[PDB]
Amino acid sequence: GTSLDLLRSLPRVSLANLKPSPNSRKRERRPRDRRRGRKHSFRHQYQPLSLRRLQYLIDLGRVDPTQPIDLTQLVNGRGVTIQPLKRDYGVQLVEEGADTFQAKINIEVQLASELAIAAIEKNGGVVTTAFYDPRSLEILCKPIPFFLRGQPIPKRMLPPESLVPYYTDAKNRGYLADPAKFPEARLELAMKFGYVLPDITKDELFRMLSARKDPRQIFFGLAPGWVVNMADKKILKPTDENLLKYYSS
Amino acid sequence: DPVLRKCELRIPVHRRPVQAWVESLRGFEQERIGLAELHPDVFATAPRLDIVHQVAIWQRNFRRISYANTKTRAEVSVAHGPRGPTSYYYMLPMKVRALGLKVALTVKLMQDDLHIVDSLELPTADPQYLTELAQYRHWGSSVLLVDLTHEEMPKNVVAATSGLNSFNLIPAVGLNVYSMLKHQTLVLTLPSVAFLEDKLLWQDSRYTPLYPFR
Amino acid sequence: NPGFVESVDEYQFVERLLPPTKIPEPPKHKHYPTPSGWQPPRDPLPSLPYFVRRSRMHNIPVYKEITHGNRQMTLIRKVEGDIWALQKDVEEFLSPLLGKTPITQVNEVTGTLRIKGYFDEQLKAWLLEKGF
Amino acid sequence: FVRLTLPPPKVVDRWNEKRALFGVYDNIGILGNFEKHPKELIKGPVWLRGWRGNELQRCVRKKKFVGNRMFIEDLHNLNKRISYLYKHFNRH
Amino acid sequence: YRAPPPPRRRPGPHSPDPENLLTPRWQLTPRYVAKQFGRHGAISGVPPASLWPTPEQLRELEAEEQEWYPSLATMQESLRLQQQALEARRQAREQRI
Repeated sequence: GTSLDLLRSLPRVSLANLKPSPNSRKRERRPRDRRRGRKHSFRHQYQPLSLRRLQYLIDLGRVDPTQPIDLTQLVNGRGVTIQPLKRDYGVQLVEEGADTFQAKINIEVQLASELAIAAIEKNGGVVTTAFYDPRSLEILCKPIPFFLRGQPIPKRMLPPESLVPYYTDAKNRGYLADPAKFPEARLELAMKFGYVLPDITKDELFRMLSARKDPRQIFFGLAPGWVVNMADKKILKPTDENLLKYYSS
Repeated sequence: DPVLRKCELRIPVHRRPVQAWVESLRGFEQERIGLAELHPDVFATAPRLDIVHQVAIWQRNFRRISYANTKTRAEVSVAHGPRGPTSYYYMLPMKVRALGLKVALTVKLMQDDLHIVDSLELPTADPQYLTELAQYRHWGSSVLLVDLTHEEMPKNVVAATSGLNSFNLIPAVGLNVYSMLKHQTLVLTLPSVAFLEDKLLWQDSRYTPLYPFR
Repeated sequence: NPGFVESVDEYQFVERLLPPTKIPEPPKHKHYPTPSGWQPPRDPLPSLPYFVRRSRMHNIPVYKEITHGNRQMTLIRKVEGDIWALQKDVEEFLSPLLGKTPITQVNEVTGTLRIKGYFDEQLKAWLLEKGF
Repeated sequence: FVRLTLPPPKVVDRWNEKRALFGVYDNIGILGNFEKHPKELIKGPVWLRGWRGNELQRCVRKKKFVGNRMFIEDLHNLNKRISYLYKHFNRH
Repeated sequence: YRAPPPPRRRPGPHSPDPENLLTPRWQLTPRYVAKQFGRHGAISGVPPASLWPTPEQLRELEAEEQEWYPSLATMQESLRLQQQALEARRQAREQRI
């Protein structure tokens, strides 16, 4: 960098020496002289995520592979942009990267593609779908603010009757799906591609991957109706019997 | 016993570290007592003076408020007169402002106008000694003294600087481009440089804030 | 009678939810290139007069750009060292493929190079050959 | 016609405390961990601290901020001025 | 000269005086009190029990739950009825054509 050698020789700069960059400011016309003289809402706005991006996120180590994929973690990793003002209601998956994304991990997405589900399951990953209320999901993305408000964790909502069939569908692998069909369903997906189905139970971390929260439960770690001692870095659980009845209600 | 400092953050391998002479104010001849390393990405940035020019204009004009007003003919119980209080406040991107500050540090260092010191502590509080020391070390007519935090700044230095118009004592958080240009030479304590480096270095990998920093 | 019970054991979940503030450096991989296709800068780095640093996201600083709605362009940003040497090599590399000396604009102040047309793939591959 | 007398000599000190300390803490946000935004350091009319708008916007914001504390004469004058301003900008 | 001390925001909970007329109403609402608890937790001193709904609030909350939020069994019944209606419509279309 010979430019630095120029700087050392040159004299000390002063305030007056400052000069605007070339073409930074355009000229203007003034009237002093003759120059200027004379003269859809119902449909959920699902937000997609590319598997190639998922491979990019996984390959770059942006999201910990050991931890199961969590939408909140993706928000913490700035993977996708969700705006409550946009009234985003859903999150979905993408079939892109089907041939360049060879990895297995547990994940939960509001919406999943049938083709993508088998491919990740073929690698050995676990995919499920859960329903988050758009208002509740906004709280999920930003848990700290409601702690500042002092609000307690509410019970997770359930889908409207329009979307119940999708979540209840076994092939969709929703939390409302019948677990009894899953062993049969997984074989059918394996048969469709024809790949040898790897049993999840064989995995050493099977329990960690298969862990799922209650439908009422917003958070894997935290049960609904809980409170957090943010000041003391602790978790507070209600001890009132009526509160338990309220949660049951 | 030389005082040897190394950059806490990882310097790029392709960039060699920057170095400068550590000084002390305890004695007149205590010019050199140690050697310190400075991050090239902070103290060896490109000389982009237009950013510094842009920052200076923002600094002067973001506080500008004009209160001039006049009554037009309809408001009489001026064809083009001032119309009420007007403000010129605007915000430059904070990355550019951080970038501009980085450029300023290089200019002072490359121009031999920046003097790195271990601490500001002085044997005496006399303002004369500070002026006397500056003359011996060929410092500029205007010298800026910066400390890590306002609360802990030594009393002796405060008294010397308080009585000197051209020698101004400011905390680390109070540093700005305008003062550096206004003052011929800059005196920085070693802790201040590390504090400045952390914030300036932290500017990298700037996750767009999803919530207020507070 | 307090209505709450406080426990320190279960706070691990809360710690997990905390958001990170710094981009993590790429993890070491047993085999390169990574299955996605990303490969870190080749080691040892080239000893050329000009060094090209990667972007904050550890990606090659090449961006496809179009201006005026008709002029396709590609820009290199993180140019370090002798820009003239890089221009000569870039001109030499692109002259055969384009069929003539490329039309380029050099902004030395910003340390950036402007080239008409879209040639990121060839340049990106060529940069990998250099070891950047 | 022009003055026949000399103006008083004036000398201005550029290193006075006001000029010397001008601009200090302008980097409070970046250097203060962003606890205080630099906009918080703006001193001026309440309705335009950290905010900018055209003449019509400034007057309207002024009315809302201090409308309850404004004089009847001032409020009446402001309404009349606003009406003229509204017609000019929104129709011409 | 020596620069003045840097300006600092006052930390810790601040309790507005309820009697004062000037203090805005929204700063005296329970939501403000709940906000104080979140910022400083125990330092705020807000009773944790107050945070949960009161028994009168509890009764009100259940009313909306039944009124506005049906249970899974109710939807399952609605699906069965709608499926039966759809099946009848399909049969009517087939026989008609």
